[PDB]
Amino acid sequence: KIQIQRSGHLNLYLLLDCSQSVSENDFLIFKESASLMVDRIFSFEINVSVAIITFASEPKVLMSVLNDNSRDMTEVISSLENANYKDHENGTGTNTYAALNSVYLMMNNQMRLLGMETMAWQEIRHAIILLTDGKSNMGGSPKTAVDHIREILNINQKRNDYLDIYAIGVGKLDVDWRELNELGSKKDGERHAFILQDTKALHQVFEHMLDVSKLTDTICGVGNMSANASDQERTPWHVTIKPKSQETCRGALISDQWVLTAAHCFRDGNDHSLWRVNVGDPKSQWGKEFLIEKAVISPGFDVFAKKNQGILEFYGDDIALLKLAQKVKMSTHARPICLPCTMEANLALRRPQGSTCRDHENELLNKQSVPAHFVALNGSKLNINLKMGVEWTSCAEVVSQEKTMFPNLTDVREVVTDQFLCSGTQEDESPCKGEAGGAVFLERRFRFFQVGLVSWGLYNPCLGSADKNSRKRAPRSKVPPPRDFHINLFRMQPWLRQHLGDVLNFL
Amino acid sequence: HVEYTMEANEDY
Amino acid sequence: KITPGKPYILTVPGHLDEMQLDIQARYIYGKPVQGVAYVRFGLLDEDG
Amino acid sequence: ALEILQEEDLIDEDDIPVRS
Amino acid sequence: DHGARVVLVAVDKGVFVLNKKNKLTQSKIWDVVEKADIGCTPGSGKDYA
Amino acid sequence: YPKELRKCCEDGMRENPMRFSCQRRTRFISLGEACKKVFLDCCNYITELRRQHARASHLGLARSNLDEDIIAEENIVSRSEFPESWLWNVEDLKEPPK
Amino acid sequence: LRLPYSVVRNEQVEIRAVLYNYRQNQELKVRVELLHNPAFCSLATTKRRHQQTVTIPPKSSLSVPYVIVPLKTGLQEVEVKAAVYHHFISDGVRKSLK
Amino acid sequence: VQLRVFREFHLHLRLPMSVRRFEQLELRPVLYNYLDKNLTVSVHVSPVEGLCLAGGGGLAQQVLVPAGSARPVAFSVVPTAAAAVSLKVVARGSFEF
Amino acid sequence: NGESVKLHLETDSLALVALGALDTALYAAGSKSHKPLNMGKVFEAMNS
Amino acid sequence: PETEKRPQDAKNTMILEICTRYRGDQDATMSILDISMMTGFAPDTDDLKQLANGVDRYISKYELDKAFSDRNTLIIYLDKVSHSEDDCLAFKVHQYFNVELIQPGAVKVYAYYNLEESCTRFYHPEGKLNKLCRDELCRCAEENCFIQKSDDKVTLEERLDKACEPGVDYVYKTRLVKVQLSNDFDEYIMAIEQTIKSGSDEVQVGQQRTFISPIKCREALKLEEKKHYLMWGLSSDFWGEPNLSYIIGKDTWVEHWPEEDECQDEENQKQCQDLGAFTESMVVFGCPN
Amino acid sequence: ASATLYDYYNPERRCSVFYGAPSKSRLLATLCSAEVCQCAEGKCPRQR
Amino acid sequence: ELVNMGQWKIRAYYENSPQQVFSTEFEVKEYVLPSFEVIVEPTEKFYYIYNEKGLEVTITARFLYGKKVEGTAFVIFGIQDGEQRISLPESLKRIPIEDGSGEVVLSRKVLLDGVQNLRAEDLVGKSLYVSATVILHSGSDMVQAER
Ligand SMILES: *[C@@H]1O[C@H](CO)[C@@H](O)[C@H](O)[C@H]1NC(C)=O
Ligand SMILES: *[C@@H]1O[C@H](CO)[C@@H](O)[C@H](O)[C@H]1NC(C)=O
Ligand SMILES: *[C@@H]1O[C@H](CO)[C@@H](O)[C@H](O)[C@H]1NC(C)=O
Ligand SMILES: *[C@@H]1O[C@H](CO)[C@@H](O)[C@H](O)[C@H]1NC(C)=O
Ligand SMILES: *[C@@H]1O[C@H](CO)[C@@H](O)[C@H](O)[C@H]1NC(C)=O
Repeated sequence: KIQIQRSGHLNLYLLLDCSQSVSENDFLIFKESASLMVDRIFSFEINVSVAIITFASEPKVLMSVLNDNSRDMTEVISSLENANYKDHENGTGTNTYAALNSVYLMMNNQMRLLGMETMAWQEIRHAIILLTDGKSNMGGSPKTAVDHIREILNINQKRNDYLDIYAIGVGKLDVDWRELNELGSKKDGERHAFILQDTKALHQVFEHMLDVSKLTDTICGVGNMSANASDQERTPWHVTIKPKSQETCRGALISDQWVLTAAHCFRDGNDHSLWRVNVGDPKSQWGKEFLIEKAVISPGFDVFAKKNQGILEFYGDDIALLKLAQKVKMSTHARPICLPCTMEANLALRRPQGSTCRDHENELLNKQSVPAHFVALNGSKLNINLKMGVEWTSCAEVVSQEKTMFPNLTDVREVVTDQFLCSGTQEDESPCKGEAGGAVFLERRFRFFQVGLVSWGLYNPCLGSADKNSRKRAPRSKVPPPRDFHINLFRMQPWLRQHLGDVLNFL
Repeated sequence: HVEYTMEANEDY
Repeated sequence: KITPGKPYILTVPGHLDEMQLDIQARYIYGKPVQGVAYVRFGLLDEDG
Repeated sequence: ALEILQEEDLIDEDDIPVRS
Repeated sequence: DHGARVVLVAVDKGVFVLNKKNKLTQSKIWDVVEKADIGCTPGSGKDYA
Repeated sequence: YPKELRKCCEDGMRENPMRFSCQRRTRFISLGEACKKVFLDCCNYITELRRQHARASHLGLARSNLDEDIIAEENIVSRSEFPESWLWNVEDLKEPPK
Repeated sequence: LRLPYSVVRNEQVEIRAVLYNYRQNQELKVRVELLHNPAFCSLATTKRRHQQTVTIPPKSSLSVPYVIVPLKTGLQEVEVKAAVYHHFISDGVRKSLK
Repeated sequence: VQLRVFREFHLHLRLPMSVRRFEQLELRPVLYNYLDKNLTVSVHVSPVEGLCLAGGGGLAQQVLVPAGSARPVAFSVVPTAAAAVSLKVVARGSFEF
Repeated sequence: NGESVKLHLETDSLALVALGALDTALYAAGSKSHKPLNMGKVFEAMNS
Repeated sequence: PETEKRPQDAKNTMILEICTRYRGDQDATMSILDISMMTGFAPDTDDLKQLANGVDRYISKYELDKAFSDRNTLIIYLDKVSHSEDDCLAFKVHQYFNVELIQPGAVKVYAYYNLEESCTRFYHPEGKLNKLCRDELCRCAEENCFIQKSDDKVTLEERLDKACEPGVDYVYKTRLVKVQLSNDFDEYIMAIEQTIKSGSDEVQVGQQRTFISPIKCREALKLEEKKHYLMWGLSSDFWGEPNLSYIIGKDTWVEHWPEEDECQDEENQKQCQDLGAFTESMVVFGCPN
Repeated sequence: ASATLYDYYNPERRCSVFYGAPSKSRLLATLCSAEVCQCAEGKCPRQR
Repeated sequence: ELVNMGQWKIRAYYENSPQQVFSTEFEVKEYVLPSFEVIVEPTEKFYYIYNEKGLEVTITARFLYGKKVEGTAFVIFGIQDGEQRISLPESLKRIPIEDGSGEVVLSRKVLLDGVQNLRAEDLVGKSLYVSATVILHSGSDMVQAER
């Protein structure tokens, strides 16, 4: 397993087969797989050094770990992009020994530099990922080179975790399972050699090929992405508010000790005692319960303020903050969620230093139909489409049809303030009753950002009490079309900053 | 006489 | 474990009592042991 | 083969925990 | 004891616990016997008589 | 309320499934006029109170689940069903005593 | 095995089998099976028996639904056989449906 | 506090303290079957570098353990490694049991 | 093997419980009995 | 109207409302409601306890335990029934097992000391939808009311062989008059067009008969208004003692006779001539075996 | 397979001997020369 | 199936001397069966007014088949002046039942401030009561206990 932690260095050596035994399409599969792997690894913003060595009858080095540019994602991506399949026409044999000896030469050159006795070299871990069919027909047995690799790093029983050799064969090409198993490192409780069919399965397997368990710093957005993980692992920021043994409103962790939730959950309660926030826990499946010490309600929120004018309910300024009385120990089951208009969101998007949230708004909501997700009652993740631009104008018009609740004309300027986002149109799901406050997030560069929280809607698909899982479907003839809404976080920056200026670092 | 299965190392 | 019938033998000239032993074999986890017990006898003085 | 042989109808061998 | 007659009954132990008010026990039997003693003063009297 | 009138008012607040206004429900009370008066007063009071509560703190578009309150009732009854007893047989010991 | 009291002939009813795991921190891997009965055509036809492998979370229970449509009258037996993996437990429950 | 553990069907392996390299030895894992049902299992040792197994390494031996009984399986092995090895023996039963 | 066991400790005040779990086959391996520290040794220590 | 408090196992909750009145001059001395309930349904005991034990005391007492050899029954002891106005009571019934093609339940009110005065009514929750149509499950249910032939690849030789087997005692070619679909058994009134052979039942051309089919076979039959069909069946498939109704059994054949104007299409000319030849052969030549 | 013979009074005085099938050898075949003792177990090739 | 509900008795006496009758009594009761059993009891058998530690109560829950219960219990105390229960609102607490046993303490200050009486001795003879509501963590099963 490729260990992830804040201490040390991770030298990644990606070897790609470039022989006659792999065709051009298989080489494209290998290249896109390596691109995906190098993209995912850099998402954790750790110290990583990546070296690309496409190998054939002779070993050709495309980028050097010793080179100081190995700590840049775009440079490595561009260097891998310039790989050529025809560069090895003179020699089309598979020479695994050449690649392994090139890796050994790189490692020895690094060892001579900076001094072997220095702890900086001692704390370096290695990970060699070979994408090949394994049929190495010349140059010598891989065992000699592997033993040489072990001896240079003196990989004993105690230091067995400092060298990981993988052998992943992805594509239609025939793969000898025995050879791939022999090439991969032999460890007691994990698999190091795989055979696959496409790149999505490789993404899943690579998601299993890491362990963020040793990482416990306050990083936002980072979360699992494999489909075989628990529902809480995929959305660690999901926390829940329990008034009295009931499971009413959801939330999102925005810091070590803060939670952001809708303000209409705390309608008729000022006794913060007996209120418990359920937070995911690595051990128990029901989570650990925390106590809230300060609940802040937006002063501009008043449901019945426009009652006389004809607006039965107006959900403006529907936002609240919670401060747990105890610090949440970050783990693999609970991590914050990236909020925009802050330094960490800028860092997670790999944007220039001199950025402003005016650019963040366009970067994160450029499309006229931006995909987004929110968490269901049972913990699953659903899909919606936030609509901006001219497409937003048609959205609010549908509310005017619902004159049974507000008899007035109810145009966009009156009921649907600019603070709300569309959803629920065409092939889009709608939240049930009991999902208010749940983050409406979106994924960018393998990192999750929050761009709003559920506020209200026009149809509850959980009215039928079949189960907590079954969800009704709105009939096509259902007179009010489903048209949900979510408070937009960007418009609420003036309220956010003065309440969280010290906790975070806003732009 | 002893009876073996999938052991006899003589081909053909 | 070898357990004598009585922890003593009466060597009084009037009579000599019966000499009977029970040998028990037991796995560490509790279940009994199937096997063959081979026992040998002899005299032993306080010297050794 | 004096008796029958139940080959490849056995457990997966991957679900059997290893005690070490 | 040899030649005795033994009688059994099995109970849930959920009703046995709440039966603390009165149970059939040897102490209760001997107390019932002790309630019919000829003499009642514990250990002494004013005279020899 | 007095001890004897507590039962008359306790059943005056719970809502029957037939959706009957307590003016009509009072016709079924086979007791004195004091019980009828207490029943009617309690029912009207709780009806208005719960109507106000459901008008104020219930929203059809809230998307937040309605608050639930633990009943915290009285008159709790202890367990009374336990598995039946068995082994109702007598035996005489007749083996040679040791 | 949860059954209705009595199911009328030619009525489609979803009987279920609820498996309870009482281990504190262990996860059972049961292989439930529905035996074929001539009276009603279960999802298990005579040619192939119906078997499902289900994993029960610790201190929890899992419900396996089955659909049976009865085309005969009287009292007939509904049997499900469950075998646990690595725990030797082969408990199976048989009930009578009217 | 005595606290006993049990499996009701397990493999027991008892290796010697140490063995000279190139010197043939015999492993005798024993299957214990304390279940109430007569069984049948297949036992094989996972091949590993440094061990010169018999037959190549991947072969398995069919052995049946009656109810409440034990059975040993012999595996001749000559360890040709240098320092140490980690040998694993796997017994797999039928789908019926 | 691998089960989770709930171990309860109870005292009358704050105390430093010194725990230790030992195999039982060690006693069988040992040629001679080696009794552990029990209350008899403590009582002998106090009255010595 | 609202879920409110529901048992964990209960899938859905419904409210059963009963209103009864005595048509006589004076109130009934004592009356009893016997309520027979559908499959998987159980009443909400809290509502019944509130009705009985409460101060109002709408019902004297309720009893959920009886013989009820067929289906679960609830007995409610009414002290009296008011003749002036309807006496109404309602309570909640919960379903624990989901069911399709559910049969109706019965409610019977009778005076105890005079059992002559009783009234019975049936209630059923408000085409039909199933829950198990699959590769094999949809076939065992539909295995009845038909023959094993799929009515798509019917050959002339097979039809001739299976037409008048000694088990078969009547073959008819009729037309559908109307479809009277009901809760438990569907009524199909067939107008007889021509009888190829006659058995123990005598009919004439132009007469009408009625066929009764189970509800589960409604989709398999998929009969239509004003259409022609051919049916042959056993000797004992007559139900009337007057009505002379017939039952679509396991040995009853049903073939949709194409209309005369539609016989000229490609998908119907291949079958119209075969049906005509079969009918003429059995009308004139009879059955060789 | 194996065959051991212990001494009754002193079981530590044993003698273990390997024996083979009615036609095979008593020891696993192995190519041994000086330090290296490469294994030679498996199948033997054919003359194609 | 239909008998008088109360306290039945069994009377036995020798025919010769009917003046001496030996009696044992039982109860008939009505069918009751909760989801699980919960026991609420304090550590002590009383309350001492000048005891600063307060009144500590141990809530215990276990299923009918032996295994323990893990959930949340809502406990509320209350004074009782003869027959009137002046329930204490500030003493409502929420506690987690882990391993199957919980613990809740009523502070002396809360009890003294509940009755707005400056004299602590005035509470002598006013017995307290505890009401607990245990809620399972898996489903929605709820049972109630009192002491
Ligand atoms: C990563 O490398 C940088 C640059 O050498 C160093 O300052 C930093 O401490 C390292 N660790 C982390 C966790 O960023
Ligand atoms: C995910 O789990 C399933 C079984 O639920 C298994 O078949 C599959 O291989 C797993 N996927 C990966 C990528 O390990
Ligand atoms: C994702 O989840 C899997 C399954 O729990 C876990 O083993 C793996 O380490 C995770 N990968 C990450 C967090 O990158
Ligand atoms: C969770 O609920 C959603 C509601 O749409 C459902 O689609 C999904 O299958 C459920 N996921 C589960 C039960 O894992
Ligand atoms: C197992 O083996 C014994 C002989 O060892 C045989 O008699 C028996 O029938 C088998 N089955 C059992 C005990 O169930």
